[PDB]
Amino acid sequence: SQSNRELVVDFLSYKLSQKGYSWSQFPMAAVKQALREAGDEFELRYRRAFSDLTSQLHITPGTAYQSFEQVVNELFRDGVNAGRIVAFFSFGGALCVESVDKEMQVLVSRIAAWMATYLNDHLEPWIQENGGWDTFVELYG
Repeated sequence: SQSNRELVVDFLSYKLSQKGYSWSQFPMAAVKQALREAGDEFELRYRRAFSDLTSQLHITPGTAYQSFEQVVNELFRDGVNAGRIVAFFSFGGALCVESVDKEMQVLVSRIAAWMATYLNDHLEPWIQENGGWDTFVELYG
């Protein structure tokens, strides 16, 4: 999905800018504003910044896609719901932040790619069964 690359690239750019980082390294406005709002609400509750999910991953130019997939999957031990998808987006935002902090900016576009693959593969199917991106709009702000 090109519609997905876009969403991923919005949320991360949004998060990177919000927290003072560069978005250079790179979807009705409705879904986009909804994801940004969702992510913000989520992070006020859980300000851990996925501290040990990132420990298990600890991303490097070496890291393979299958590794990110193994670790993101944990968000979904109990399957998909809207909150867990927001967490997915929020977890990538955190991976990007760390990456810039670790002087690994080269990785941020790579993470965006993985997020798209993952969204297309594992999450789109739940999404279409549960109203599509519209219910994120319905649900979030």
